Amino acid sequence: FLDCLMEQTHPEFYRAEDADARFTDILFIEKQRGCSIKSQPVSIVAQD
Amino acid sequence: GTGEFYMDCVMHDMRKVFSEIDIKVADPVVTFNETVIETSTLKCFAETPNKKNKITMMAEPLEKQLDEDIENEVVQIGWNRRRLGEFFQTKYNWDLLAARSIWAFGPDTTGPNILLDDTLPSEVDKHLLSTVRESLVQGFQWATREGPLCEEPIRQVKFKLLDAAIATEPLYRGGGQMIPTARRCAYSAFLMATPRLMEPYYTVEVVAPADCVAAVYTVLAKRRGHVTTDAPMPGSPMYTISAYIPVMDSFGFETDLRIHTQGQAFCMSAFHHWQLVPGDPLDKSIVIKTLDVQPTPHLAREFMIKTRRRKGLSEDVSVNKFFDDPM
Amino acid sequence: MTSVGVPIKILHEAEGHMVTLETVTGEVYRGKLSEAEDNMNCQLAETVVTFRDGRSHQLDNVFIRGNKIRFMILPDMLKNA
Amino acid sequence: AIRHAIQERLAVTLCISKIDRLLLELKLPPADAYFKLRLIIDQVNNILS
Amino acid sequence: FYLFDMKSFFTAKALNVAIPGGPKFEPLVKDLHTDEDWNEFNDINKVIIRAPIRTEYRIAFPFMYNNLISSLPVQVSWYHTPSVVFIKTEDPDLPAFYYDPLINPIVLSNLKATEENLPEGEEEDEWELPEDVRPIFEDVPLYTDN
RNA sequence: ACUCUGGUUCCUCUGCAUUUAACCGUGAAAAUCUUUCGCCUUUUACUAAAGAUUUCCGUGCAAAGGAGCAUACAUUGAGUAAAUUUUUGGAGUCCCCUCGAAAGAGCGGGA
Ligand SMILES: Nc1nc2c(ncn2[C@@H]2O[C@H](COP(=O)(O)OP(=O)(O)OP(=O)(O)O)[C@@H](O)[C@H]2O)c(=O)[nH]1
Ligand SMILES: [Mg+2]
Repeated sequence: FLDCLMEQTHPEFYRAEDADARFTDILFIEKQRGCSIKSQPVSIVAQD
Repeated sequence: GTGEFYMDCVMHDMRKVFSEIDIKVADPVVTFNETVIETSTLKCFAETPNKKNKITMMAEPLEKQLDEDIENEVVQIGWNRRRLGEFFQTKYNWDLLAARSIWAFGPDTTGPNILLDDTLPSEVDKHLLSTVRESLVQGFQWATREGPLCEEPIRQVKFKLLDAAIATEPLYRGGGQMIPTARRCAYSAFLMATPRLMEPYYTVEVVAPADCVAAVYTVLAKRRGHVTTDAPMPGSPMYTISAYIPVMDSFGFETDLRIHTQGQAFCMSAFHHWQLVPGDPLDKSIVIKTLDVQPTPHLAREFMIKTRRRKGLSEDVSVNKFFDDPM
Repeated sequence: MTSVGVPIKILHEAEGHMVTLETVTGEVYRGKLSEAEDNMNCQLAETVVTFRDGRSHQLDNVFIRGNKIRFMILPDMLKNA
Repeated sequence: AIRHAIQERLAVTLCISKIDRLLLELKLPPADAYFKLRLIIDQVNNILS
Repeated sequence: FYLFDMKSFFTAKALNVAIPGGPKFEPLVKDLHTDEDWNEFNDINKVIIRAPIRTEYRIAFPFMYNNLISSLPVQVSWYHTPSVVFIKTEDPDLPAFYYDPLINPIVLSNLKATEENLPEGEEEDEWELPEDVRPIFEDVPLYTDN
């Protein structure tokens, strides 16, 4: 879900057509395990 | 750590992120706790080394879920004595006179044990007893931190102080006299109260389709766990099976479950409660020959003894090292 | 929403900041713009009113009707939105 | 997560995610999808109450 | 493919163990048998054993259950994927969207129904939607034969 | 109002496809070197693992040129088309006191 907010606020943010980007799973073990292991913050400006 | 997958990540970071050295890893275990399942039959006294003061204590099983309330800070020993006393008399229906007389939680300010002052003020004056109060609390917290069976923390014991001869003058009631002696009194009350071990239990939620339910019980049965609810997931084909399993028997539970179901089952596990290890840990009729997994009545004897071997303690509790014989 | 001109959009982003506005009768109100509207009705919290003689008062809330506002001073950072 | 949030005195709010799984995997008729969504909201409010 | 996937075969090869039905390789480290050290850290008298740490668990959690993993190229497998629940339709005559009887009914016996704060009273029942407003795909059929 | 271009399909050249968790390749070869295992009276051809490099069958995109087919000017980068309370169809004008040569200005006052 955060991948969508990233994609909306970052024009160059790439989501694969067939795999989740998981921008906030920044650790390589989170990339490999496929689950979020540690919390990652993301500050963005967004319009209501 | 909290579970298998937690340690796998903690150790991964130890290997690949932080330490970059070879580490031996032991087989996983759990910390046990110690409890008494019965009311202390004798009342147990401990004379201070100077042979002047005479502490007396008893031990009891602590009533259901009061330890969860203490540990979750639903009640706090730092509250004002009316508010503190109000909690015990309102929620647990305690006598108001008892509720005034709590002296500590232990082994820390949120620990699952209570010390009470059951000393009636005719037998010793409340002021003199108040002079040694802080030493008695500190030896009780020492006792409950180590505990007499296998030096694992005591839990869910209600210790009542109920008598105290105390010397008239400070040099005969010093902290170094009282603090070791309250430990010996707590330990003698403990070992009279029918001691037992406690192990932590997970609560397991399994989501699996209908045909995998018989596998779930089969994998639980090998690990002493049991199913407490088996309900369909609404608007789904899967079912939800809820179960308690010992943490000590949960290592590889998730892996066993997924393999015997081809990953059609998956499960997740959280700590839920402390429950007695079965059997009597002090039963010397049981010998722990290490050839095989012990049958379930011997577990308390095994877990105690091997925890003593691990910690570098003597093989067996010399229970009479604390008691007086005509106690 | 449906499109509306940039000045009104910027006014909605001026919400929550301090603003100053002068009314057609000349009084200057400084306050925190708690609400704006597409007709630029304004609710100011925490308001200070300044009369043309230079006296002043605090006012806890003010609603000013949109077609009675002469101009506003928005905050500076809104030039980046 | 809901209970721990209330204990920590956080404002609990709800997103019912992965709603495509009703359409595409479960294939519930739209009427039965509404009941599935409603029950999730009911389950959550059962916790809050 | 839990424990029968590419990463679990890599971990098995690295640990010099074999999955039942997996491939078997020449030992990557030739002398991992040297755990016959008789040191007290491994002492069978001190360890409590409940279910034996069989090699599936060594592969499933490579780092909690193994030594030397800085020199061994052990690999994490993907932990879990939320199980897909698509049931194949048997009958072409069924609607594309139908409540399959393998899906459990949407009920729970003891939930309170949530309070629906619907608009009420005489002025509010008269609220009408304009005559052109219409669902966003009203004339499209919900499903086709495709 | 300015300059900017015909669609398609194919050929060929050039450049780029390293911050790899992972993937130019949802497939999968061969060699060399170094090392360690097994064959063995030697070498070749080998066993089967590691590490480092190569070759080979392939891949993507951009850009340029050409070659065939049937044929269309728009359109990209730069930039077009509401008199009834909250803005764009008038609550507008005029007249005294004050400072000041001079013309404005007061929540000034009056029709
Ligand atoms: N059908 C469907 N699947 C989704 C959707 N969003 C995510 N998923 C899938 O669900 C899985 C989990 O997605 P994640 O984004 O990793 O969810 P997550 O909660 O952050 O996982 P953790 O943080 O580790 O608990 C992946 O396999 C996703 O492909 C969705 O919107 N619809
Ligand atoms: Mg020769």
